[PDB]
Amino acid sequence: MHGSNKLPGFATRAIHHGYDPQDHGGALVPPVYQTATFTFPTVEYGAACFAGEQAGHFYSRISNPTLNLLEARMASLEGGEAGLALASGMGAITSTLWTLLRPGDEVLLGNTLYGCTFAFLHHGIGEFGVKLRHVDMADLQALEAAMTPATRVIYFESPANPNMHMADIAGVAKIARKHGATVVVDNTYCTPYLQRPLELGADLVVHSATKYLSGHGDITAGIVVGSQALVDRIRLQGLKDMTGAVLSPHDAALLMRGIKTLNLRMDRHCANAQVLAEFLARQPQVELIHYPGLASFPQYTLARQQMSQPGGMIAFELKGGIGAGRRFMNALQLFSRAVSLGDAESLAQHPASMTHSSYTPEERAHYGISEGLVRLSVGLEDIDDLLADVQQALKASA
Amino acid sequence: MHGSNKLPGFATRAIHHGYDPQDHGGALVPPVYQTATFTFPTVEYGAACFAGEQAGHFYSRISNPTLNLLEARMASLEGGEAGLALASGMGAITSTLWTLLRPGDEVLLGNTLYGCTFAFLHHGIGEFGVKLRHVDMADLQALEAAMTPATRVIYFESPANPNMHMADIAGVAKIARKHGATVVVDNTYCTPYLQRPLELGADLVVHSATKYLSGHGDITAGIVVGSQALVDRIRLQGLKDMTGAVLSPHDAALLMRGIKTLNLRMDRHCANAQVLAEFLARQPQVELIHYPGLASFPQYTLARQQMSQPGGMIAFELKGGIGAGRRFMNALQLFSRAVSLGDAESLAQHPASMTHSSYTPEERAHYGISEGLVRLSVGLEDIDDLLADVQQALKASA
Amino acid sequence: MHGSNKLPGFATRAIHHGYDPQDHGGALVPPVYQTATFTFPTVEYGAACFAGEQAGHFYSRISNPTLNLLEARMASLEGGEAGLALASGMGAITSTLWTLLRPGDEVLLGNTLYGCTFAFLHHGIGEFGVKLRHVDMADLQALEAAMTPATRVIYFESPANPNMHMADIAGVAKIARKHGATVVVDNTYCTPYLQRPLELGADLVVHSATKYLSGHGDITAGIVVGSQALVDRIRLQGLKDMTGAVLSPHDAALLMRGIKTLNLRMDRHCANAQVLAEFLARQPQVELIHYPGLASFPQYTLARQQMSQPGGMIAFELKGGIGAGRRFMNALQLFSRAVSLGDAESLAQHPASMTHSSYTPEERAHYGISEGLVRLSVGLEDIDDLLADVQQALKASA
Amino acid sequence: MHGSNKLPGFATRAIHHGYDPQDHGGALVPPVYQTATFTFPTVEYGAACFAGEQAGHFYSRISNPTLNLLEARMASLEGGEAGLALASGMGAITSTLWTLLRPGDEVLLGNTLYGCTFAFLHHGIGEFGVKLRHVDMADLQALEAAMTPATRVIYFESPANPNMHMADIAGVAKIARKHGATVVVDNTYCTPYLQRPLELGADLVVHSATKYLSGHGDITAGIVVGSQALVDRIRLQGLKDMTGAVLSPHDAALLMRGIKTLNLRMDRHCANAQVLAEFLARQPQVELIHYPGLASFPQYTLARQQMSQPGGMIAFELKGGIGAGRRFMNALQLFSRAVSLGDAESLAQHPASMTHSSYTPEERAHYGISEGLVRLSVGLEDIDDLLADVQQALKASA
Repeated sequence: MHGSNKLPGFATRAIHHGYDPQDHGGALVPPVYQTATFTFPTVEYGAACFAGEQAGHFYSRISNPTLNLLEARMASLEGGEAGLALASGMGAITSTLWTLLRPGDEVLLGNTLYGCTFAFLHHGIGEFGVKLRHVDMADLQALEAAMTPATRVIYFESPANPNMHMADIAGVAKIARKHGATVVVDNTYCTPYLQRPLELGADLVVHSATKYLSGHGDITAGIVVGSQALVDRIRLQGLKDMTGAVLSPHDAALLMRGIKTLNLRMDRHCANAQVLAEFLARQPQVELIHYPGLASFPQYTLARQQMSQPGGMIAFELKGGIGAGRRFMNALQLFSRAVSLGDAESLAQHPASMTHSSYTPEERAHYGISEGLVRLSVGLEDIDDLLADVQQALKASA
Repeated sequence: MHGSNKLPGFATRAIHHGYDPQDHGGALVPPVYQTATFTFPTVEYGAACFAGEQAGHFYSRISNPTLNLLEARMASLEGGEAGLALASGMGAITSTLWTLLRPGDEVLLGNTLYGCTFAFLHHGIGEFGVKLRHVDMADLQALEAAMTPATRVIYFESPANPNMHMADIAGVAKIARKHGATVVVDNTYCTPYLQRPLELGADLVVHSATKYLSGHGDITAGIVVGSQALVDRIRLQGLKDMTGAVLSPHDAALLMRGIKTLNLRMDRHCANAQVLAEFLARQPQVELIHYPGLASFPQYTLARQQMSQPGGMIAFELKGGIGAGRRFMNALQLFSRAVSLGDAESLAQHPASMTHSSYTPEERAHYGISEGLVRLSVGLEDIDDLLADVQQALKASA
Repeated sequence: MHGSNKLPGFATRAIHHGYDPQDHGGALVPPVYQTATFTFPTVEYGAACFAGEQAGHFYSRISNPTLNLLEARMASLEGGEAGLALASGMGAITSTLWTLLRPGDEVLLGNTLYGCTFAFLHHGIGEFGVKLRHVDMADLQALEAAMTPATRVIYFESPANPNMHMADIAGVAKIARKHGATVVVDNTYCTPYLQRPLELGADLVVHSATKYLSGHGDITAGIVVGSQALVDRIRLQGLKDMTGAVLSPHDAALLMRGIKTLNLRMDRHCANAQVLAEFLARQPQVELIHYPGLASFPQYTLARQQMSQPGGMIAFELKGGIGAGRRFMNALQLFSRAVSLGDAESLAQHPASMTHSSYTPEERAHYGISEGLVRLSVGLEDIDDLLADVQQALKASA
Repeated sequence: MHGSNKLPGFATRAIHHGYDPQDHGGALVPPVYQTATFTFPTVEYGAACFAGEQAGHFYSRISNPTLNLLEARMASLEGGEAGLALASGMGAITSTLWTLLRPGDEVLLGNTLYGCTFAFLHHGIGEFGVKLRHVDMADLQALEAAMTPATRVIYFESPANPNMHMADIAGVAKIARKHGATVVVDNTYCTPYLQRPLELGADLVVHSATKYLSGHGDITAGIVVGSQALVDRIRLQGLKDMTGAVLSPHDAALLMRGIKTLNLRMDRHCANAQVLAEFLARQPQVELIHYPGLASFPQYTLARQQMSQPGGMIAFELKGGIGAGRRFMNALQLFSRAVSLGDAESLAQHPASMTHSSYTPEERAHYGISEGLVRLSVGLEDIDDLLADVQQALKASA
């Protein structure tokens, strides 16, 4: 029942925000509105709904009550005014960019981006007259310099693969604030529990709820959180007319179920990651480790200023790159070889022999991916079992 | 049998196509793959799956086994090569159009279109440099005269609201074949059971499975069926990168459940609609009726030429105009006042008093919105009850 | 939103009975109350809820809102006052029998019973001091002669496997009314669409909703319909205390989805069964057929008094016995070799070589299990496909 | 992935036990087998499946693949040989006892039992010739004296309400072994994570998975874990014939999803309860406090010998009697007034004014039901929020 406004604690709000059982027959768990359409008692009522004069529903693609609860909750957790639920993280990203951008507009992007986001920008909306430019969001001088009068939005992830490179959200937001640019941050890795970009100046945040938010890898979903003004536009244009990325109320319910243990799951992911990162740091076979929790992390101070905890993701490089990375991966027995992250199950991937195996050392390298870089999404399994798997696989990678 | 093999009938394929229980633990009903990611036995197998040299899965947004079954079944029903499942009908149309059009390209559109696709075209892609032009798809001469070297796509619904105006599919297809253009037909109203555009020459059909295909209004989904070449492209570009309109395996399973009774339900929708249409024709309150089943239907011959049955949708005008339309709508007891269609539950709507109620008679008249036009989605209820509800509502319109 | 607005038709009630969207926010499909517990505004409201003086919920095992809708709808379809939803058909019968019988009580049973019902009666409750006696429910004289002051319950299925033996329900109810016994009829095969035992005098009807009612083989469920007093006792005792066969709100919503097309499906099942039955009758491999639709059916007249249509189940004996039965069964390609019935998918079974393959010809004959009897659950596939399958199977069965 | 009961760790087994993604198309999350029947490739295969010489399913009431994973996983967590999934905790309790006991058998019960379990014992099986006797399972002297050659099973909960009274599980097990009685413990409150009765000597454990195992209050389910020989019997008779309390694969999947965070949720439930119990113990409105985590807890030492943590349940007594409880309960803002427990949401109940408001201080005082007894199911909310709620309610109880 306990609302938000950020009064009750985070765990309380992640469980109760926006829902009062007394308002729904006393049902402790909200009933799921698995219906596409809603009916009107009167024609004058339906009209009032369409004209926004009366609060109600009429069609789930535009708005569904079960989705509305998820949206209100996520908004509360992120500290924003409004939320919007979508069929996937890409759905949230595209619906967002498709409505804020038009030909002639420029979009300043972080140096690296999720593959599909990159693909979408360069071979998608980029091919429709939108200008794109990659800049280091940590370098506020370089950013301020790339700012033009056509820069309409600034988009990036933080941390961003492959080295978990961070950006100065507040620094970026201040520059964008003076230029009239819109800042949107993909806060998938941290979640509102570890980082809240909106509180640092960002205008909007996007999430692939398919990851940590759901936490159990049984749904693909996306979330957008920001001001009412901005979110309304994305709902009514990006979502409604473009993309049509509608989230199933069933999936919205499973996501809210996942969010109920968000703080607890993130606490374990991070606790587990820290021990694994430190164990890796002691391995002679490991050349470099990209984990915000290690004191030698290049952006350690900035990370600590934006994230409450170092996260559950680890990237590291094996000396003797490809081959050691391939042997390692193939020896794993608890960790799963798969793409994705934020599941209870621990996952691992070695781009050099997996996603970018088709490239050549040169291609790969001249593109940012090392030959021995493996990324792990540390799960919730027992740390010693995980350490034992990595230890056994490290011996095999030899 | 079981769908393909020999040449099973429609009902047989609607319930068995693509699935042999023997291949899945003997489960009569296929297990639901409610999973976001899939793992690999080796890094090599993963790379191979990415490169497409290996038949497998890795991420549900790109492809999921439950969705694949639905896709293949729908492809069989439409007489096409391949299918794609999306989060909604709009996800299916936007996904298709985003991958087939680029600035400079021109798309020829039916005279009237579903409200959201119209908004998508004129306020979406159209604002990204794509040329839009509306032509009467029933007028094969005007269509050919509009064909240009820039024409890339011909898109229309058949029948189309609000008069169920038809288009000569085989006709526009031959012109398309002679002048290039790709033909996309929105077959939502008919479903593959009543009309198969691909078999008449269309290249692709899009469906708002949220309607007749699901049949029970508890899901929002979309379908695209066409050549492997075109579908592969829409899957890997429009869905994957530009829309993220991913269908939940849960909803896909529910949709396949609904498709299992497609022929039976459509048969009843049509039978009920015919009786209702013939009944409305003898009523003094009705000024005009738009039902493909009435011999006086302007395109009676073409309709009987393209559709196996006249459908379950009826539109008719009330001599009384908006007031009569409103009074009629408010008096209904069995039919529900709501947008959407194709549910077991009969729905009715009066655009002039509902969606465009705030418009002016002139503004509404301009868009082609009549003052006394009401659209009926004839449900599966007992015809006697429906006739009674309509009768009394007609009397109440006085 | 009818079902009750002046005794609407069967189809109208199977779709709307008990639900008005306007009472649930306009949601066209009812929201699923997938919640275990319910909260109270005051401890006073709670007590009144537990006390029964308050209309509410507190715990789903006792009563749940979506299960309630299904219960009320099923009650309307069978013409009974109350309904109860359970986890399975066996949960419905055991829950029923557990609350009505006590040691010393006598229960007269139909000559034949569903496999598990027989085992529950004979090796279950029957082993807790309750007395059993099997009698031909068609022979009203033998039944009368069987009544004792200890006779508390009369239980049977109608039609009953394996010969579709019918019982004189109105006659049995007469005798029970005189002796003060409760008549419980298993109406699984016919469904309330083809026979309503309560209207012929039975006191309670039980269903394995797993079959025809769901119609799609994706759920296990049971239903009980009868007087409010009887059902209140079965709910508060058989279910909740002696059986914890709670139905999942998800499976209940699925059952209700399936019930929305019950008339349509049963129509097709029977129509398909009729032609297959007559086809079987012309084949020399078939020495005997058990189908209510053939005028040669022994109880053809009685069957036609209680049943609106002859049903979707057909049983027949193959000349050649076991050998031919195995051959026939193993040759099927559309029909699936499995137990159960009532699915869109045609099912077939041969007891002698399947469930009773272990027995000896004599042990089976002793148990009324013929050597060449095969039972078919005629599905919704195209008859031409169904006929071809059995046709080739008969040729192989030779 | 990594199962092996005991090594790997609990969290690892609660996440991976019994499931290797590689065997199911690489699906990270196991596909849900929401099907009622299973088909065979030949009748001889079906026959072997019915004779037990063939591995394979045929009907979900008896056994389902999804339920089987849930079962194997629960068996591992409890350290047992086999598990069984059912529609509810009562389904597990009743299915177990219905197959173990027969007329003439005697059963010794803990002094206090879950409401419906008590009703089932006394007004259910009790009325079928099975003898009952309540003995303090903490008094090994009394238990031994109570033993008789007719004692068939010893049944109890530990902790048990209303004071969280403990039983010496290893103690009663030794006695039971001596005489030859079957010990079954309702381990609902603790979960295999906090207590493993089977490792203490018990023969069977039953759970209301509706509570902590699910953890999110959206499903009703029960679990039985024990020897293979025992569980097989309860499956083939108790569930199959006498109860039919079949668990829906969908609900079993939600259960498994909940179990994936069992350790994390319990850790938090206990941490929160520990803090609330200590606060309550120092409040002037509280006469008594029952929390195993308090050093002053009567059976503190025995509890710590059986439980790894003190649990999330707490009961205390308000000095002001029924009047103080009503005012307390009615003033609760975050805690919900409702029955049940084990949810992410904190629940509270006052038996005197709720479930037993009907009773007079008659048997209420006779069944140990103090007039001021309040039971709290401490949830996962922010402890600061929970403290404030209880604190304010405490003040209002005056």
